Amino acid sequence: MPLDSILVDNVALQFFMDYMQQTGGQAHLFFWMTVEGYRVTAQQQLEVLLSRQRHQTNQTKGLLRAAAVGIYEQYLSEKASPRVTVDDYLVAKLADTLNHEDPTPEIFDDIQRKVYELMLRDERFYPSFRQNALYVRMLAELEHH
Ligand SMILES: [Cl-]
Ligand SMILES: [Cl-]
Ligand SMILES: [Cl-]
Ligand SMILES: [Cl-]
Repeated sequence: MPLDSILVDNVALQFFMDYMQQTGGQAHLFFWMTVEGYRVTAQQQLEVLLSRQRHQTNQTKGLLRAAAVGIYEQYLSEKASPRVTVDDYLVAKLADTLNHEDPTPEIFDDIQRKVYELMLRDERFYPSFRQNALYVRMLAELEHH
């Protein structure tokens, strides 16, 4: 069962999360999931502010900014626990954008793609997860169909 599907099935995802915790990748996966949540929230909350011209937008904007900043500080920030590592200029670009511009849903998308790539084919994530007992156990929930 492939990573594309693992990440989006909450039964199967648990096994992968466990594996990542054990191998100390958990950070990447969390980052990814947070970004996935974040984007959708931004789209929901900012598409409301278009059809809300016919009124506390500030509340929304500040929340999204906070969320963005939180994501940065937890995961991409230099001074950060595990800290997902990717093309340093992408992170720097993101930081620049944050430091003088209202955030969009997509600010994270470039970094998120790289992180997904890492999770897919870095020998220490998915490819050795599929070589682990946890994978086998997960595929034990064919019994959940
Ligand atoms: Cl489990
Ligand atoms: Cl968390
Ligand atoms: Cl910042
Ligand atoms: Cl972008």
